[PDB]
Amino acid sequence: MSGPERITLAMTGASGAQYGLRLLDCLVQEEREVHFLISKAAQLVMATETDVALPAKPQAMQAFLTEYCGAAAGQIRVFGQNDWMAPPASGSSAPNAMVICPCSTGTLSAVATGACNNLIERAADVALKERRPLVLVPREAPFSSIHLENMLKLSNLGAVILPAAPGFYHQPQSVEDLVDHVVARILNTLGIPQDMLPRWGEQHLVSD
Amino acid sequence: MSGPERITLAMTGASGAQYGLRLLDCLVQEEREVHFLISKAAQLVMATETDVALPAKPQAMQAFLTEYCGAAAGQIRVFGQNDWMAPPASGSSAPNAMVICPCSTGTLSAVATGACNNLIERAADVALKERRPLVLVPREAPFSSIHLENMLKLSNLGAVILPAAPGFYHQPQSVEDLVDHVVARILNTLGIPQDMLPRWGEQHLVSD
Amino acid sequence: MSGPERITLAMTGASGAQYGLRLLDCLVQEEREVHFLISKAAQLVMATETDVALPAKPQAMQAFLTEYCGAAAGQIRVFGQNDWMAPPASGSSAPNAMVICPCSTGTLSAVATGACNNLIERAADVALKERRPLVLVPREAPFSSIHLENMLKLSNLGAVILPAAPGFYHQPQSVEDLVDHVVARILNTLGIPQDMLPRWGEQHLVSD
Amino acid sequence: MSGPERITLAMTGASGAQYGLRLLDCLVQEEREVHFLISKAAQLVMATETDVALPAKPQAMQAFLTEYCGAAAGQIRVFGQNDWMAPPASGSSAPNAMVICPCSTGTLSAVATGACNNLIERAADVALKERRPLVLVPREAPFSSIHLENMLKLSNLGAVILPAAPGFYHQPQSVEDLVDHVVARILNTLGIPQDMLPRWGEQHLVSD
Amino acid sequence: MSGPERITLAMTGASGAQYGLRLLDCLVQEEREVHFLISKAAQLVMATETDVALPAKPQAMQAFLTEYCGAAAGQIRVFGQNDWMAPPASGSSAPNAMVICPCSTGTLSAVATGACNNLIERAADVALKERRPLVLVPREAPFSSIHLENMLKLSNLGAVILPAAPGFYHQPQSVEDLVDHVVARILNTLGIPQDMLPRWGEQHLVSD
Amino acid sequence: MSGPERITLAMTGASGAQYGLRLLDCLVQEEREVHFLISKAAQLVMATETDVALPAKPQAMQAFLTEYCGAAAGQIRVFGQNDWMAPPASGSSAPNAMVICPCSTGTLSAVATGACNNLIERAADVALKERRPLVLVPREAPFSSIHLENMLKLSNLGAVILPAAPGFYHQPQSVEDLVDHVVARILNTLGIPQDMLPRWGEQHLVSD
Amino acid sequence: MSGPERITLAMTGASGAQYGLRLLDCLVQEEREVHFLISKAAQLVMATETDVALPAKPQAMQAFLTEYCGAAAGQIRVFGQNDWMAPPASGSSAPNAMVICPCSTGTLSAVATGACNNLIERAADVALKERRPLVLVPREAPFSSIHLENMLKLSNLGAVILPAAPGFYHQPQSVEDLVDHVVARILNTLGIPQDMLPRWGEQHLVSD
Amino acid sequence: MSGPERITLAMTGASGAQYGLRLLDCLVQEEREVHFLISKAAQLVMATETDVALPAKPQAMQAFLTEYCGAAAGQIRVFGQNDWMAPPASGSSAPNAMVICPCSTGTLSAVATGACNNLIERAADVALKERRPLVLVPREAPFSSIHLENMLKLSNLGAVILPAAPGFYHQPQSVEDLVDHVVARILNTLGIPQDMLPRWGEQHLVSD
Ligand SMILES: Cc1cc2c(cc1C)N(C[C@H](O)[C@H](O)[C@H](O)COP(=O)(O)O)c1[nH]c(=O)[nH]c(=O)c1N2
Ligand SMILES: Cc1cc2c(cc1C)N(C[C@H](O)[C@H](O)[C@H](O)COP(=O)(O)O)c1[nH]c(=O)[nH]c(=O)c1N2
Ligand SMILES: Cc1cc2c(cc1C)N(C[C@H](O)[C@H](O)[C@H](O)COP(=O)(O)O)c1[nH]c(=O)[nH]c(=O)c1N2
Ligand SMILES: Cc1cc2c(cc1C)N(C[C@H](O)[C@H](O)[C@H](O)COP(=O)(O)O)c1[nH]c(=O)[nH]c(=O)c1N2
Ligand SMILES: Cc1cc2c(cc1C)N(C[C@H](O)[C@H](O)[C@H](O)COP(=O)(O)O)c1[nH]c(=O)[nH]c(=O)c1N2
Ligand SMILES: Cc1cc2c(cc1C)N(C[C@H](O)[C@H](O)[C@H](O)COP(=O)(O)O)c1[nH]c(=O)[nH]c(=O)c1N2
Ligand SMILES: Cc1cc2c(cc1C)N(C[C@H](O)[C@H](O)[C@H](O)COP(=O)(O)O)c1[nH]c(=O)[nH]c(=O)c1N2
Ligand SMILES: Cc1cc2c(cc1C)N(C[C@H](O)[C@H](O)[C@H](O)COP(=O)(O)O)c1[nH]c(=O)[nH]c(=O)c1N2
Ligand SMILES: CC(C)=CCOP(=O)(O)O
Ligand SMILES: CC(C)=CCOP(=O)(O)O
Ligand SMILES: CC(C)=CCOP(=O)(O)O
Ligand SMILES: CC(C)=CCOP(=O)(O)O
Ligand SMILES: CC(C)=CCOP(=O)(O)O
Ligand SMILES: CC(C)=CCOP(=O)(O)O
Ligand SMILES: CC(C)=CCOP(=O)(O)O
Ligand SMILES: CC(C)=CCOP(=O)(O)O
Ligand code: NA
Ligand code: NA
Ligand code: NA
Ligand code: NA
Ligand code: NA
Ligand code: NA
Ligand code: NA
Ligand code: NA
Repeated sequence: MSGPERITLAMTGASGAQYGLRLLDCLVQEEREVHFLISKAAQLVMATETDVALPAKPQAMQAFLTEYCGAAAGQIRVFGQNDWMAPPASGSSAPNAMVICPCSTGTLSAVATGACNNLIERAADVALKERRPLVLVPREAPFSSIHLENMLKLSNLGAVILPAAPGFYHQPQSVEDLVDHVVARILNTLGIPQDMLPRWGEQHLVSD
Repeated sequence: MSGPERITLAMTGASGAQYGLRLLDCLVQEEREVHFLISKAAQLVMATETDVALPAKPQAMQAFLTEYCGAAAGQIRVFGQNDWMAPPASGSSAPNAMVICPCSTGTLSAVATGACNNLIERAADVALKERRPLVLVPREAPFSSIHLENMLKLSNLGAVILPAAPGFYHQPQSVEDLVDHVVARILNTLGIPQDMLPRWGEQHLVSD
Repeated sequence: MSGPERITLAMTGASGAQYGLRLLDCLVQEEREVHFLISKAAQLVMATETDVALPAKPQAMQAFLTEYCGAAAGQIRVFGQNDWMAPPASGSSAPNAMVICPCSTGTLSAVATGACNNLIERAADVALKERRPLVLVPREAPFSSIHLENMLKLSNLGAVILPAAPGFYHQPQSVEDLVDHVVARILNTLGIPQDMLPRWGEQHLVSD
Repeated sequence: MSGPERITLAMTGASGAQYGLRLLDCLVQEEREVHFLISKAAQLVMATETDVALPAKPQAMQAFLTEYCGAAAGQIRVFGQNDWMAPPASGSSAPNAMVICPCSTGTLSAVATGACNNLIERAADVALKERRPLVLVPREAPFSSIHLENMLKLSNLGAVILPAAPGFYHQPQSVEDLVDHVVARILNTLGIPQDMLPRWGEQHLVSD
Repeated sequence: MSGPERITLAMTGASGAQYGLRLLDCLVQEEREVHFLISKAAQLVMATETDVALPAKPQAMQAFLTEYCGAAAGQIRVFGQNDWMAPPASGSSAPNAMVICPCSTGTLSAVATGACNNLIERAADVALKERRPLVLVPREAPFSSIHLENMLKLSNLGAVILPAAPGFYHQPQSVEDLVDHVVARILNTLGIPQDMLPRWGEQHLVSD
Repeated sequence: MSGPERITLAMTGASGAQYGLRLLDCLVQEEREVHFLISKAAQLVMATETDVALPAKPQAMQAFLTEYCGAAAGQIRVFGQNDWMAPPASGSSAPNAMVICPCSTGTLSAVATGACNNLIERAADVALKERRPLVLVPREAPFSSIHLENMLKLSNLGAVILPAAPGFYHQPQSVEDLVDHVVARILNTLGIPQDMLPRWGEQHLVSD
Repeated sequence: MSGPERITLAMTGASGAQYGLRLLDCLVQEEREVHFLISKAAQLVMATETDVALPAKPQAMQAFLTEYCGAAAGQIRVFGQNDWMAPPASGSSAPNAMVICPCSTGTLSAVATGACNNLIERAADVALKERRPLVLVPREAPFSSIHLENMLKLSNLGAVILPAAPGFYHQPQSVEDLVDHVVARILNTLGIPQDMLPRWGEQHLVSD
Repeated sequence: MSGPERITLAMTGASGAQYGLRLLDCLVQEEREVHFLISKAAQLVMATETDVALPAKPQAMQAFLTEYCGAAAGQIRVFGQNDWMAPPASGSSAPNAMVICPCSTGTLSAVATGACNNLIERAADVALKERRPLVLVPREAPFSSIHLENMLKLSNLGAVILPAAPGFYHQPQSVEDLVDHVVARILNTLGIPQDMLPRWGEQHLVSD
């Protein structure tokens, strides 16, 4: 297969819970193993913004997401916010790509400064020190200089700063079309197949 | 009235032509004078992404946008890309707020480095030196370190970097709802009334 | 009225005494209260460059400038260079805008580094810490890297660096026309009405 | 195959047109797809420095280079300098490696600052934000501090700064031998096979 | 003779066309060879601000300036904005001093960042890399932090940042006296004789 | 196979000769080709800290290490400290990964500043310019700010700074267990199989 | 006595619990007063890596460590993670030296940025502002640029960054010998007597 | 004569020995005194890349180069790599210009950091502190960020970074033509006459 076998998908408390759920669904349909992390604020966002009734505790959350996505048993692992026995907490784990989608400005700050106050932040710290893929999907507006300095520091170190800023150049007709544009960019960045966003200009052989 | 009487609205060639058109429409309905600038690439974006048939030359473009928006005669001024006789080209003009919506990464770069190769770039140079409002609405993903350094430099100088990253926390039901979220943020930043985005928590008096 | 009720006008020992005297005259005619400070070197410049016979001591200087400008009694206050009992020396004073016109490279340096060796330098230190308007009008050529670093530091902090560099785009016919161009820019920056410099392009509705 | 299937080859107006033509020829013989971009100044350089009579417009240029290189139909695509419908203009395109050979100091500057004034500059902006290979082949002497700061910024971000500085350690006998040394370095950097430059010390098992 | 035999004089689109014309006239009267460059915006400034009817195309412009200045045949060369065959485009040319008078903020930016979009910008790039004299005469007010950072970068590299800020310490009686003050500073910087500005204090042997 | 076919293993004069010898042994058992470099100080460390009687000259050293490791003929190449004919001295060599284990603070400094005083330092210079893997294993305590700045500069450029700081989270029972922890991290970083350090949490499917 | 009478010993959640326990034991045997702090993650590390059954709550933990170390009554104080009434929380306390052993990357980050989220982080903030000794013993590999920047910032301010990187130059025969090497370095840094690590070269009077 | 009477020419171990030999020959034919320094690695390069049989020790090397170049007795001085009695080692010597051609990345590093490990490095240290001409001719590809930072630091201090990157704009027909292009640039930088590279555009009086 193309791209990573395992993806750590962390959802944090920015608006845009739909991006993370749709990414999760695509990862599952591409038969990838997903190590799923979600912050307490992201649980509140998901309740506010969607009709998904996500259970609170990891074992029930795992059963629920497995059913919601049509995943195979064991395909989605869920790890709690202080579970240092989970693979993402150590660089001696098997390699994963990591995506924080959406990424709050507070989680952006923790990753940029190296805070390790929960398993999402430790997992990102591990991705950076092991030079494993790390994609952050910030959703905020305006971006202040504090946000921008934190994004710049991480981008300089090879993290991919992929804002939740959908493009309109395929004439979107629904909210779902805009969500899929951003999710397709994430999948493209990871090297994972996707058929929601065509390859720009692939059939264009010479200028008019 | 609250907020600026005059707004220089520049559209450049990032995806998201719908944001600039909807902003223009709101500015007109709030009875503001709009100095409208559009780049050659933005004209191509508008043709690709919308069904608006915008005429090419300033005088016809002015007549068209006046009709499209229901504007009063003279409310929308259109200035061409080398018209140094227009108000935005000089700091001795009457004060305007300026918005570049959407803002391409190339126009972001020109503004951050002080290039003055067309009237949009000179207008932003003037806003910064006169300390008049300047709002940039970048639409790009990922943001590279070059983008981020350019945004950081301008934000440090007081420009507002407002990415086209809509929020979902009022349960959007259409593309138009997401466009209106971003446009409402711009209007809020300018100090101009808007009724598309409620005031978060205004009725919340104490925690549960 | 528009703009500040009170302006601290400091003259320091750069060439261009005529700019400060003409600014003083305009401020008086707009019925503003002026807290007037002048350095010992600026007194020598004024004697060299003009026919104004400015008395040396504050009380006589106050009487003289009141007559020279046609000011109301008490409209121009004059404070000596170590008078820490004057309003500009403390941030607990009533708010003023401040202009140093002209600004020597030596006073530019003191303001940029926070030296507080006389009341002009302390007044600027107070403007910066209170976030009250501060406009510097440097007159020097060439500008060395030391000058430029000092100007950059202050501009980054929100001071307005307005060099004594008049524009020619209204066909000046006299020295006085060039002096008035710079003074009009200062008044525009302060938000004070002026009729010497028209609003560029105000009557220009569309490009040719 | 080893290395990228598609290469965006941009020629800009530095001396050394022979490097870009020889690279193009090698890429074609390795059966790679080439998206060919050339600046207006580079067309003047190619006329000055070589006997290649390159047609001006993209469709004729494509036919000419196809014949000149012995390429298969469709193997060389040519895109004009404002053709935003071409794959290199968008990060949603299929992935290419990109080489700017030769790279003028002016194109180096545009890439380092994020200017996007033509399709070569936008293509490089896209390579950087997508973290796709970008190789710059500057040809200039001396290198000023402005050149060097621009090269350093891009190298820090992962672009390969490969100056047109041939090596002599295989006893070159012709201009073509020196051109081939630089082209072999570019091919090595891309991961594409080449037999012009041997693998240094491959047969050396222990020190004398 | 003292000072450079050849001067590249570039005029760009800042206010102050009179400074460049008066400099040109002085250079001619000192029997210097002048390589004259003028931007399209500077042509518009010259029409706005002066009664000089400068022809548009280089050959007619050369004939006109030769007559206007009383120059010898061949003393003033005029080169168009993309003429890479002119001496200033290459560091292998015979050495010139270069002055950009006046210097727009946009040309200041291009020189500071190394953009090479026309022959004025390439000529300055060449002056810096060859360590040949480069004098910039910016005319703008206020100077923003973007302007100031660009001036500081170039001054640190040895360019002379000489703002169009005339001095008043010889009691100017006309616009022409102020223009001559700035032109005399430029000539002094180049090492070229001038008799418009006396040598300050040359007859002062001891303090009073 | 997974990971690099060839590894340049340089040992320098920090304490921890056992790490480099154990790494060499693992590389040999994974059937990798090893280009072995050792500094004069590292030879003294190996004599002090181990019972390995390493011969001084490259040909005898090669024979000895081949026997000590059970390597195939030609699998371990040894190159002397000024042998510029060896593959690591040139970027035109076949690609290797490089590890400096252990890495003295003096070799760390040389690599960070680009000193090229022996073949280890040149080899690292080549790895960085070719963007080939470079892993440094510093052993020092305390780390001063000079050490830390040198490590930071190289890590920013993509070198892996992997201190000889073993972990205890698998209950080590011997010196050899701690040495193997660090060697396993190096092998993991290179992408080479190892069975000394389990994959953390690989069997952990959900939180307790 | 030599060295500090009181040491704040904080253990945080890096691997290497044995270093902190052995340091505690040495401090007790040198009759020092120890203010003992341990994070919740460090309690989990100690359970994983050792057979020490450390009670959870401070009063029981104090009784246990007193017995485990053979300490005098009151010699070991234990303070909980939000006990702002403990001496380390205020710079008006009696002076202590402080050691964080081991130091997680997350606690390193908090100290470098000034976060004060628990008593360990506040205690370090106090040590830095009072210029009292602060020693950090990080255990991590690789060190990322985020780790390295945080270590560099603190080392520049006078904190001692002492990685858990034991030396082998006295022929260690057990895990305990390597642990004692690091603990001896810490004691040496504090100025406290130790007999585990000899004074290098103390008997060496002249070179061979 | 024009340009320096004495030139310190140092050859170091980059590829491009032919540039240094051809420069030496030109300097001799312009009747300049040459203080010739060559590193041990450069001697190996010269043997690899040329048929020049350069003797090893300074006195024989001096006799050989005198014959090879047709120099006058005493015109070429040769100084060994630790000869601190030679003029280049002290700033109290008579002034020379200095050229390092070719310049290895290792010698570039030493000069940028101030290492003074041999007479070439001390000579460059002296040139910089005395503000005497220093020209470095690096030959390397790619240039890494370490190379680029070292070149930038020195260029900022006034050293001329002149890469061995020949131009093709006079239609070179041989290796020797390309070598002569670079040597002519060096001679131009020093102010020494040369007739290998014409003065670009010297006969071009106006644009077509
Ligand atoms: C409905 C809703 C929507 C948002 C938020 C909150 C809620 C409840 N918050 C604030 C964010 O959740 C808060 O700063 C948390 O501290 C983030 O914690 P984590 O980073 O998820 O641990 C938030 N934060 C942010 O950076 N971007 C956003 O778009 C939003 N939007
Ligand atoms: C349909 C379409 C869509 C986009 C673009 C182009 C086109 C045709 N371009 C590229 C952009 O237009 C190009 O870099 C221009 O050079 C921008 O010029 P202006 O800044 O508008 O003068 C573009 N650029 C960018 O920064 N963000 C974007 O989202 C897009 N999207
Ligand atoms: C007639 C005349 C003209 C000038 C000056 C002096 C005199 C006597 N000085 C020098 C300046 O006065 C001197 O550096 C003082 O130290 C400035 O002191 P204050 O900053 O006014 O206290 C001066 N300084 C400067 O920065 N720009 C200028 O244009 C001039 N011109
Ligand atoms: C024959 C010839 C040779 C050269 C050039 C020109 C010409 C006509 N130019 C100048 C360069 O073309 C100019 O600055 C253009 O503006 C570059 O534009 P592009 O970057 O190609 O769009 C040039 N520029 C540069 O950076 N390095 C070089 O070696 C040369 N050599
Ligand atoms: C009459 C008039 C006066 C001015 C200008 C314009 C016109 C028409 N412009 C704007 C300037 O010409 C514009 O930014 C151009 O893009 C500059 O292009 P060049 O740098 O000359 O290629 C201008 N720009 C500037 O930096 N300083 C100035 O004083 C002025 N004044
Ligand atoms: C037994 C023994 C142990 C050590 C050392 C030496 C010896 C003899 N040295 C010092 C180091 O060898 C010295 O600074 C050399 O200059 C390093 O040279 P290389 O970098 O190997 O060429 C040393 N240096 C260092 O950075 N870390 C260390 O742990 C040690 N330990
Ligand atoms: C067994 C074991 C081993 C380790 C860890 C955990 C566990 C359970 N953690 C992760 C660390 O505990 C986590 O990031 C905590 O957030 C650290 O919190 P404190 O800094 O102690 O509050 C960890 N962290 C680190 O920086 N270095 C390390 O060596 C280890 N090793
Ligand atoms: C044939 C040949 C060719 C080259 C080299 C070597 C040899 C033998 N070396 C490596 C260089 O000589 C080495 O790093 C020395 O340490 C340089 O020492 P000096 O700076 O001359 O003392 C080398 N180094 C470099 O920076 N650029 C180059 O082009 C080459 N080419
Ligand atoms: C949870 C755990 C074993 C963390 C240690 O991981 P690593 O050695 O710091 O990569
Ligand atoms: C178009 C024009 C008059 C530009 C000059 O404006 P400003 O004095 O630079 O603010
Ligand atoms: C002259 C005086 C009372 C200075 C103190 O003012 P502030 O409190 O420092 O703003
Ligand atoms: C030409 C085009 C569709 C540009 C937009 O690309 P991207 O989403 O900015 O990578
Ligand atoms: C127009 C031209 C020949 C440019 C090349 O000049 P240079 O070698 O870059 O100084
Ligand atoms: C030993 C040698 C041929 C060094 C030159 O290598 P490279 O071209 O600098 O990568
Ligand atoms: C817990 C406490 C009294 C903290 C205040 O201490 P300090 O004055 O900030 O050193
Ligand atoms: C070899 C020698 C006398 C070096 C001292 O020179 P300088 O005084 O440091 O310029
Ligand atoms: Na923490
Ligand atoms: Na411009
Ligand atoms: Na003082
Ligand atoms: Na642009
Ligand atoms: Na350009
Ligand atoms: Na060296
Ligand atoms: Na806190
Ligand atoms: Na030395």
